[PDB]
Amino acid sequence: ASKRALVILAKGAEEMETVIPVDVMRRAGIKVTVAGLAGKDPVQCSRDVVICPDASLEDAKKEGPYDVVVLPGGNLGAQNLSESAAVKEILKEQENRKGLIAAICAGPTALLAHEIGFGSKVTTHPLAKDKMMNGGHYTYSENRVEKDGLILTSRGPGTSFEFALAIVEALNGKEVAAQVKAPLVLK
Amino acid sequence: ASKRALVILAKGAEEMETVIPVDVMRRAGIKVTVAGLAGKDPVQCSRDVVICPDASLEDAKKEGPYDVVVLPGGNLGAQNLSESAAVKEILKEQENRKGLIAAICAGPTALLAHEIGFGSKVTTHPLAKDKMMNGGHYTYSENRVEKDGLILTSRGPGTSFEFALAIVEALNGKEVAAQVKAPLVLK
Repeated sequence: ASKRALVILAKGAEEMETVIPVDVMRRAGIKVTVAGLAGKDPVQCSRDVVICPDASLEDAKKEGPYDVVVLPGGNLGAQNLSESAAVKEILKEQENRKGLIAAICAGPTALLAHEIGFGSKVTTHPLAKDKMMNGGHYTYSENRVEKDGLILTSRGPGTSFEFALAIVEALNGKEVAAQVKAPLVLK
Repeated sequence: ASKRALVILAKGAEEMETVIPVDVMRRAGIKVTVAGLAGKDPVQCSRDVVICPDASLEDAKKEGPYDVVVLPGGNLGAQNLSESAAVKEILKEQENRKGLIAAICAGPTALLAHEIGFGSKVTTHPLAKDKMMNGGHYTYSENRVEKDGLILTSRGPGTSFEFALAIVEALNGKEVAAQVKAPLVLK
């Protein structure tokens, strides 16, 4: 059976950090569901790109569980994820089931908001470090991609391919990640 | 006055090659218009991401001229661009006005279809080389980004940031490109 991924899309999300992981994961044969936080209507991203979700988070949540829950970045998008009771429940359930949780850029601050993965080594966009480290609940890293067990984090738009391929390697293996990587023409 | 960019979005376009340039150009202060080839309705991209265009190409075309016309890749998207009479007219007009034309991945093959920029040094995705070189109307390059005057080309999803920043440099200068690049956390 194919692995499944849930990508939570909120208003203000960084569109590059949303599309690169969705695209790369689908190239890897992963069944991806783009779920809208506010509902089934189109979502206006940080740089005004408008994306139509596959379904609402309300409906997508009932189709779980997922092998990975992905949280894109974007300051306003991350704030919306941080204030959502629905997201809190989804992340706590995933953590409890020992499922992978991946967040990029400002996205990791939503983990702090919902008290997820305390004690893990994590990275974020440089400008989101102070927010993420408030209280010293995580140990900071400057690696482009950081993986401490089931908590996988990354730094920004420019680390999106590395972030996506790390998710692919975690779910489908190193060989598949290498096969998907070659045709992308990465450095 | 701010520079303006027209991004032509057709069914089957590579979503990463569409969103990265749109996002990066907007970060650079460029006024970007995402125009749908088939109309104003949502567009289903190559890996099923659905993007809602800012307007139809029919309407956006009446709001010219643009400082750059951008053609995303994706085999099916490029084919749709190649068969469009509207695209042919837009590209010929831009070439005549000595305006920049940028194409990535399979996107450059649309230039061949509409007999645009013959004699230029170009690059494409490795798998699109034979199609692009049919007839020997261009000279091939393996550079990640190739710029021969007003014809700017690139190779694939993994060269999208470099491609976008090359467009920014051409329109707004090296300083602005460097300022926009830093926060992206590129390797």
